[PDB]
Amino acid sequence: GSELETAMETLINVFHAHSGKEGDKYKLSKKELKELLQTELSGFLDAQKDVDAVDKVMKELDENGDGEVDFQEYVVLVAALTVAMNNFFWENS
Amino acid sequence: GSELETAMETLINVFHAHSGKEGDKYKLSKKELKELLQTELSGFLDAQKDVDAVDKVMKELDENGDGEVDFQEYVVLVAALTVAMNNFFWENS
Repeated sequence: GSELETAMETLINVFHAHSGKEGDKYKLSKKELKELLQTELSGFLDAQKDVDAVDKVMKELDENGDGEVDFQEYVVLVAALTVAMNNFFWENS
Repeated sequence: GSELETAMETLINVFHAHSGKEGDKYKLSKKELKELLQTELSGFLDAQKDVDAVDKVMKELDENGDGEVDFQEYVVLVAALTVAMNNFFWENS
């Protein structure tokens, strides 16, 4: 697998790293996820703390706050935050 | 410099690489995405070419063929395959 595939596995491993914490073969719940998202995206989190996008994503995850959050749901949360800030990196470069 | 941050940025680098190819300052045209997704996730794809999920995952992005597909669209697409493929990792293991 390519770097992305490795990266995605890395995401999976992290996702799994949390699934174990909550107690699922493969799932993430809104409990580890909040901590996980801040934990992993410490850099992104800190950079756009006051940025609306984080709330919107946070809220969007809150919408997806019914119970469990899956890998696809997990990646978009980090991705959205990643792009949100990164988009500023593109625009503000 | 978290793994996720690195991993997500790695996705960005690839996304940026393709966005440069597609031409947008930051978007991905479906021109690249099929080539990119199959190419970059060759191992993931190879692991699950015949898997139905890839068809649907591949196609379901047609809806995101409205104009283009970007990092937010891109990450889910690879992640979707990743979860589909990695599902085998968890279950078959």
